[PDB]
Amino acid sequence: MGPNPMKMYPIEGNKSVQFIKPILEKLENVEVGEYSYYDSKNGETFDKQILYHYPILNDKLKIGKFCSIGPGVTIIMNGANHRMDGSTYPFNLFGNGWEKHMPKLDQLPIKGDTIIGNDVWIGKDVVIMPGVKIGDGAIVAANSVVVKDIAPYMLAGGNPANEIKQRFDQDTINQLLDIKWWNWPIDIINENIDKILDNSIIR
Amino acid sequence: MGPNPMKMYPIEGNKSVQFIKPILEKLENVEVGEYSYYDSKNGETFDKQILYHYPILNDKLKIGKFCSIGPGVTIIMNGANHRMDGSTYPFNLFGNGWEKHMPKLDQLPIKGDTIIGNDVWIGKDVVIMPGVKIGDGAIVAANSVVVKDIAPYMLAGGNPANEIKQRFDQDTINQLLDIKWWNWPIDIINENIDKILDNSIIR
Amino acid sequence: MGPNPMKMYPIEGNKSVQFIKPILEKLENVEVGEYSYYDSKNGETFDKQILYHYPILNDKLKIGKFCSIGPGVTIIMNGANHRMDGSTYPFNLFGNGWEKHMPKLDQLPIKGDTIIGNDVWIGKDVVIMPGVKIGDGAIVAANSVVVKDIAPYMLAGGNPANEIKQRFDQDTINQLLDIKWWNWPIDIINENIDKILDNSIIR
Ligand SMILES: Cc1cc(C(=O)N/N=C\c2cc(Cl)cc(Cl)c2O)c2cc(Br)ccc2n1
Ligand SMILES: Cc1cc(C(=O)N/N=C\c2cc(Cl)cc(Cl)c2O)c2cc(Br)ccc2n1
Ligand SMILES: Cc1cc(C(=O)N/N=C\c2cc(Cl)cc(Cl)c2O)c2cc(Br)ccc2n1
Repeated sequence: MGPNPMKMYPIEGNKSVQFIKPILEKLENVEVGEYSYYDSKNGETFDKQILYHYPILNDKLKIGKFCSIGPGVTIIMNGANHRMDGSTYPFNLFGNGWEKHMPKLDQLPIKGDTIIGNDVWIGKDVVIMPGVKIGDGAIVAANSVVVKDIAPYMLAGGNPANEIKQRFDQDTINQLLDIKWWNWPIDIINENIDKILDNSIIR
Repeated sequence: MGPNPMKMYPIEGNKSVQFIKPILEKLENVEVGEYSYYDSKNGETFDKQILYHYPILNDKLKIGKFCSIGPGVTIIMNGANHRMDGSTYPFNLFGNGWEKHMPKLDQLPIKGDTIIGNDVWIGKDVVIMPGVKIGDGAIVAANSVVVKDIAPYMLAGGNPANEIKQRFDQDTINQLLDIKWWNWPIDIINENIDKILDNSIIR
Repeated sequence: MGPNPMKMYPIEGNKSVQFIKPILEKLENVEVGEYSYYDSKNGETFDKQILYHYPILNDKLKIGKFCSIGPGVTIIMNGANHRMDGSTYPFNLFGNGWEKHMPKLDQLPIKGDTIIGNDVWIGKDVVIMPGVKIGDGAIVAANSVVVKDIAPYMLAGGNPANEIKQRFDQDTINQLLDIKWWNWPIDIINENIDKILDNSIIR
């Protein structure tokens, strides 16, 4: 039947392998699919890897199901954005009168929501920058800095990350995107893991 | 009027936000402008972020005023350069007779001084390599590795960093570079911060 | 006659500078040349910097002689590769019945061996990804992520790392590749260090 997606540590006695959804459920403006996991670098929990995510800015983080998130991956939300229609210097931060120059919410750049799809593998130490969408089945190389969208079933890498090549032929990608195995009843997934693992699920 | 730029920790209760000028006061061959700050990640002080800066090589670091330096930024001076007209292997390091092959001063590459302008925002974890000049008003993306110069009021990013686009039109940039608001006494700046923040200062 | 290549710490009183060969000699499927050294970041030993190297995968790591490996360099062997003929999701990791879906050895991607040549300088915090070959006399810039081969006597840099330019003219490179000074008797090396350092060995 497989592991329990509501355990933060699905494997008894193992504090490195973590299910993301139950860890992040307390968080506003975050949605995470079942079974998506974090492979911890030093025992740290995955909530510590999500940076500058402030409810006031109303940006959303969404992660699909069956993702593999490598150790040290960080997700950067919009909270560190500076005002930039003029000086980026945050006079307001320093007070003694300068707090009158606090930016209005509509003066702060918002890059958008961050959306990671289903069955996505994010390599070790990748930085996901604000407003990025990563398509189902993508693979992001270790140490990438993702600043723009990545299409489904692409291998991508670098800083700035770029799409390197499609993982499979277009027909295969099309069929995978249509069938969406990640959305099947879990008992049906279980019956078909071998075929999900070798792509024969589309045959 | 804002805080005193000579105060190491200008935000009350906060021992992470640091004015860099008073933090770096003890260091030779370092010139730093007022109001420029370091957004410490863990309370570490910005002097620990300046690497391989050795008086004998006589390279200089200069940082302008009103810069925003994100957490983890490192500035690499010339002290880790290897000799490269032949083997890069530093035989001299090992002593035991090999110290006679110490490079003479004019045998070591010096990439130049490092000069960061005024009103520059440098994102989290950026690495500034030896000899680079970054123009007034530039913005460097988080996780960039800056190996060549960045022109004024450019957005730049990547590893190696490249200019992405101009922040403002050329005429606006030209006017900002003429007016140099950062050089005004703070009691004059204080009367104009809103115009500095929205670029109408040029009018 | 120079330092002792069998000392882990060849410099008395110094626990940072390390000779790599004696440290790694205990390791299966690793070969390292004499005098190649690691410039430790926090006192960590260089064995800690070789990641995911498992004898069962039978990938090999080779490093030549007289290499300079900067602080924080990591070498990534093949052991963290996900199966990717279909889903990259490691169902088997989680037990609870999914353990039956363990990948066969022949289902795990193998990028190849990692081979670093002689007289190679790898800069601070470089990541060497699986399967990469780096030719004799190459220089890899700090913070590079090396994903493909680097030719001999190339300057290379970036993420992904690309060749920037040849260090010397082609004839000089070919002469150095023929001479192989790193393979000379140690007494002959000692007689000629200044010429190895200024490249006049080619004459
Ligand atoms: C065997 C193989 C080949 C590749 C592959 O063909 N990579 N090609 C180029 C490449 C480019 C970057 Cl910017 C980074 C990495 Cl690690 C690459 O391998 C691969 C790519 C990712 Br992304 C993840 C796993 C991979 N495995
Ligand atoms: C809304 C916005 C857009 C941009 C923008 O148009 N970025 N364009 C590309 C881009 C390129 C890299 Cl190499 C890295 C990042 Cl983070 C980018 O956003 C932006 C760039 C930086 Br530098 C800093 C803040 C920014 N904010
Ligand atoms: C004086 C000098 C110039 C160079 C040089 O001409 N570099 N050119 C470009 C460059 C490109 C990347 Cl992607 C990274 C760095 Cl640090 C570079 O210097 C140099 C390059 C490496 Br690699 C190592 C040491 C170097 N030293």
